[PDB]
Amino acid sequence: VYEDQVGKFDWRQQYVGKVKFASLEFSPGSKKLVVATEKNVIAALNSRTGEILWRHVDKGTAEGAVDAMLLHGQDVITVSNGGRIMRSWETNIGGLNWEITLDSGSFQALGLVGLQESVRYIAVLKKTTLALHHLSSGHLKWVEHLPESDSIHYQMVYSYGSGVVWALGVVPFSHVNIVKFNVEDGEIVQQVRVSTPWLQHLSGACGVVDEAVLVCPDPSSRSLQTLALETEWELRQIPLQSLDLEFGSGFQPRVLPTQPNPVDASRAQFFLHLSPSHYALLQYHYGTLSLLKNFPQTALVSFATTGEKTVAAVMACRNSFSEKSSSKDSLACFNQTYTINLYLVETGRRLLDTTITFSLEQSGTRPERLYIQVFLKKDDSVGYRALVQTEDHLLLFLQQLAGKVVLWSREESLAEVVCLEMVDLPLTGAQAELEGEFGKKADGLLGMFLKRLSSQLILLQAWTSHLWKMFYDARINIDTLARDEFNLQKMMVMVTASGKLFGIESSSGTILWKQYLPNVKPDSSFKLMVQRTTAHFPHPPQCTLLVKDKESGMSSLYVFNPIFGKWSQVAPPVLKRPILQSLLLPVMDQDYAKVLLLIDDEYKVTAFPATRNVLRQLHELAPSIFFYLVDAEQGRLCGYRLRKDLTTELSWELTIPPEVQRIVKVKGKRSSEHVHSQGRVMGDRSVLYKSLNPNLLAVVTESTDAHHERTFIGIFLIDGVTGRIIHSSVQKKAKGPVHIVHSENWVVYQYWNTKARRNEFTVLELYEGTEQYNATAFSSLDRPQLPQVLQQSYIFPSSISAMEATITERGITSRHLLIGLPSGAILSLPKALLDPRRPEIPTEQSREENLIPYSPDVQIHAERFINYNQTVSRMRGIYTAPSGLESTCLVVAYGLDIYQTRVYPSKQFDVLKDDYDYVLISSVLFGLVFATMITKRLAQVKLLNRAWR
Amino acid sequence: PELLLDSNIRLWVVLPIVIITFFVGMIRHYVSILLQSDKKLTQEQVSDSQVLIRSRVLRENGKYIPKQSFLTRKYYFNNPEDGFFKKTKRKVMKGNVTNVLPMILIGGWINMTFSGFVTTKVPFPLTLRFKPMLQQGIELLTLDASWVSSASWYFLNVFGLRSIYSLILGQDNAADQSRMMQEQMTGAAMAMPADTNKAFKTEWEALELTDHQWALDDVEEELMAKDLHFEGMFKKELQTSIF
Ligand SMILES: *[C@@H]1O[C@H](CO)[C@@H](O[C@@H]2O[C@H](CO)[C@@H](O[C@@H]3O[C@H](CO)[C@@H](O)[C@H](O)[C@@H]3O)[C@H](O)[C@H]2NC(C)=O)[C@H](O)[C@H]1NC(C)=O
Ligand SMILES: *[C@@H]1O[C@H](CO)[C@@H](O[C@@H]2O[C@H](CO)[C@@H](O[C@@H]3O[C@H](CO)[C@@H](O)[C@H](O)[C@@H]3O)[C@H](O)[C@H]2NC(C)=O)[C@H](O)[C@H]1NC(C)=O
Repeated sequence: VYEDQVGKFDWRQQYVGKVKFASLEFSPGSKKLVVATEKNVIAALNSRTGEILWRHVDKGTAEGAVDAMLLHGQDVITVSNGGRIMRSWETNIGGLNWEITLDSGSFQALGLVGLQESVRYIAVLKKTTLALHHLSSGHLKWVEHLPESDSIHYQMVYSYGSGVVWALGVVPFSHVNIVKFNVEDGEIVQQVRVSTPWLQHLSGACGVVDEAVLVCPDPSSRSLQTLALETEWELRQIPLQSLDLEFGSGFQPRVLPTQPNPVDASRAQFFLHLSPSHYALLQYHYGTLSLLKNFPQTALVSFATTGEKTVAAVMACRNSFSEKSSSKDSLACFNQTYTINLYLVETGRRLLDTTITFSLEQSGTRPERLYIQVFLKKDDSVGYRALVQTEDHLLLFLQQLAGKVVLWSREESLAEVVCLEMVDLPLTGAQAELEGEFGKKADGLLGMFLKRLSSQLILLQAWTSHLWKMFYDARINIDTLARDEFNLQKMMVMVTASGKLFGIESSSGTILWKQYLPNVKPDSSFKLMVQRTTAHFPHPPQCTLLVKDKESGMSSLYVFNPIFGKWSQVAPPVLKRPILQSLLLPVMDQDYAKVLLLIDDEYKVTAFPATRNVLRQLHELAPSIFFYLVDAEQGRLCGYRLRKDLTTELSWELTIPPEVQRIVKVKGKRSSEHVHSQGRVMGDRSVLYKSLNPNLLAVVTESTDAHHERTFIGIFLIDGVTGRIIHSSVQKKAKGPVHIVHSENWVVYQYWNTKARRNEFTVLELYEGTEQYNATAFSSLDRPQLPQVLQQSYIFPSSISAMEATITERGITSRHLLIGLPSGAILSLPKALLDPRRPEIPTEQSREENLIPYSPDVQIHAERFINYNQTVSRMRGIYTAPSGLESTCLVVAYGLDIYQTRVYPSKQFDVLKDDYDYVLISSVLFGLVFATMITKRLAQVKLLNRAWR
Repeated sequence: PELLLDSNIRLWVVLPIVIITFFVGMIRHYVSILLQSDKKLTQEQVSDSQVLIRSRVLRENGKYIPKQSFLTRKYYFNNPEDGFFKKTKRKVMKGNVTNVLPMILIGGWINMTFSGFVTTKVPFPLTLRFKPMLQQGIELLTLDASWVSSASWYFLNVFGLRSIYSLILGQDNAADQSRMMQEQMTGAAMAMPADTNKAFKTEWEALELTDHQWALDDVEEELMAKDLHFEGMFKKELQTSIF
């Protein structure tokens, strides 16, 4: 069935991290475009279409980061981690050309050195160790130590085609040393010692220009150093009197030097960064400096070369422009419009054909990085492509001249997803009309009869129009966004750690709306909640979003719409310390909206929907709401409760020693979960009642010390209402990542054993006795009983990166467990197999009712593979949403990519079977009528003949 | 009420199954009428059949008979000297109402075609021991037994229209000339078995066991009475004219 339905109602979108080191080489350039990111993924995009050709994922916890990347004519060289392992890739095809193991140093700089004709060695300089490797094969022969390395920082290694390798060493505040080696064999020729008290940093700053000319700017005395390392003896100071000497007070000037690797020589042109935004092209021949094209604004610049000519792209904030403190705005129609122009490097000419203009939609984003790919064509035409990078995470490509400036846009801000949710559509026009027509407050019999007659007349008119439409036939999705019989299309909201809100549709997968937050720093906590649903007409849907910072400690709350995107005009102020925690109140008031209250550091409750009836209901409940807070570094599990109006009081307190145990994860019970059967059958016919607790939290603690044998893994089952541990289970040889999933009454937690290299699977279940309690109103104040706890162990040969359970509205179908694998395939397995009621020896009644003999061996069947072809490189998490029919759950797996499907718990029992031939049924139905009509006359004539004869 | 079902499954299952069972019943009835064949009849068997009918009407209606003629008839039938019954002597798979096999076959084919289906739920609360009866193709243990499959739907459908079939059909009584022939045919079809001797002896002894009670002697009841019906009757005969 899966091979028949390949891509009917499923879709996957592949994404890439933020562009860090991208190259726009490949003079042939069919479609090749290399991108290496800051998430240890290296991809190849296509210039024409934009799809992924080949992509590689290695790491992403703390290691494998890309430091530098070089590009040859056909091959790419890159360094991962921090200077330990290096590997080279290809671009025509994709795979590894060669690999090399480095030494134990601190990666600082790399370069290409060419003996006489072309590059054959790559120079890699570490903090103290220096080496050179080959480019075709992998061999290390050139490696040696420099004279002084302790109080010396080596950066910006420059190489020449003559055959001399130069190394620059600048200390924080003392002296500077330039050292030189040969290429044939490591031999120190001579060392140059230059005194510079105003030279602090050299990592990003000074460059090499002309033929081994060192240039260093300074705003202290506002002057330039130029020195010759090839010849001459000492430095020479250039005061700046021919140029407009304007250096920013608190800004260290930057140089932009260019030197093509294939060409042995270098150029004598470079840009100087002044102030926030002040670029200028200056040329230095021997001692005299020529300045031209004094760029006034010039937000961004880029260099490029294709042959013997060099081009510089200048990107300005033009279009009626009006410049603010730091941002730029155009006051004509669209605002935030930028232009890109080309300029000569030798001279200062400006191309008349080159003029790119483009504007953005969102406000706040400003260009950060930009590349240029200029290629010669025809005889008197220059074409180039610019890749402007958006401020947060977004890629954009522009064409020289065409109908639309924007060719392809790829959203790189949808990789890291923090919180996610799904909401439904408002209504349907005919359905809403029927709902409004039925609405009656107080009327008589005559009024209802008249309303029924009017509805019947409307239905008749609609039927007549429909009949007319079929008789005639016989002869923007945002605007409609309608529902249907089975609500499978839902509007999902994605929140990024960067601070961008995304809205995608479950059916197509096209971006409907995208909004940007003012300012969001890393390590920020997000939480999205839905207060007002879409089923009710009278006020627009309300969606609440809490965000808080970790370093500074501010908390803000936003009220936006998940359907359109525009935020409402209701927003509460936040004061005192950052908001601690919040819960969603099931009770509804005002119109049809629920109540949300939050806790501050002062231990006070703050209500978002300030309403007299809200406060009246809250005061009526009063001792009905409890609060448990869990701390990791403090190791204190203390509880509070509301008293009378608004006040915090301690009720139950728990402390755990941090040195022995450490909190890892805490899971609870989902608010939207209904149980169909409250008991189970047993051997003969006797019933067995379960133990369902709506208020119960499970905490997971791990050992602080890590040893081969000494490992402590345990789980505590506590009630958040009253401090009381139900069951506390402890392991003895468990360590590593621990995953816990909570459900109706069974807990599924996985671990890894150090003694025997394996992953053990423990399933815990709570069961009551044969007799039931009150069973009319549940409360944790009463019920002084201890439920039975059942444990079993299995073997799972995988890592279990992600884990979830399929949750339905009513809960009449099966309960499948979805588990992700490092491969990317997601496997769903039934809870029946992992049942605690698994007798060891096969007994009569157990095998008679419904049971399989217990055996600790679980094999991964290839048939139970939801992911047939589409795989997820990194499985951060999966979200399961209950559909509306009965047995359908929408599963969306997020992470490096996005993928959505529908999972079937137990085949299908709600929709017609696909293989239902209507020809046979219709033929039989017509044949029965034909046969009865045939045999009627036969019976009549038989009766008549018998009567006559 | 739960388990929201499609509107396009009710139009392709319920109406088809209803029409199928209705017209299958009609086909069975009309084919049974067609396959009915007459039985050969010998004049002798008709003769003793009518003799038996005569003895039966003598037994039933014998009160309104002169006593002398009654004993004359009884002697003629008995006649210990010769007797007509005594001398006149002659010489001497498991298909059982096949209607269950066709309905079973039709239900089996209907269930085979529809593997996993939910036709309709029954309001009547049913136990969980009938779940293997009803679903037979659905893998659900938490579901109630109310939701039945197409097999039980058709099984209840065949009995639902059992009394409806007789509403459209009925009995016939015409062909006065052929009525007598029908009576002879059915009566001799009763008298098919070849046990003439024992039947004759049984009738011979039964006829002796009958007594005689002349119902004509009770004439005095009518003489002392009132004749008023004969003028309310006579008043309603006058208005009608002559065509
Ligand atoms: C099982 O739990 C339910 C819910 O807690 C119990 O029903 C409730 O029982 C209380 C105490 O009998 C009832 O309170 C009554 O309030 C009236 C005034 O409203 C007062 O006059 C009475 O003296 C009594 O205090 C409460 O109404 C009742 N609720 C319902 C919905 O019936 C039930 O008794 C428990 N059963 C067992 C066996 O524990
Ligand atoms: C996993 O994905 C690959 C693609 O990357 C699948 O290979 C391609 O599969 C499609 C169908 O899924 C083939 O398309 C077929 O094309 C023929 C005409 O050539 C057409 O008549 C068919 O109706 C169908 O559209 C495509 O040829 C095929 N490509 C290759 C190189 O084999 C692969 O089958 C997928 N794995 C599965 C389905 O297990």
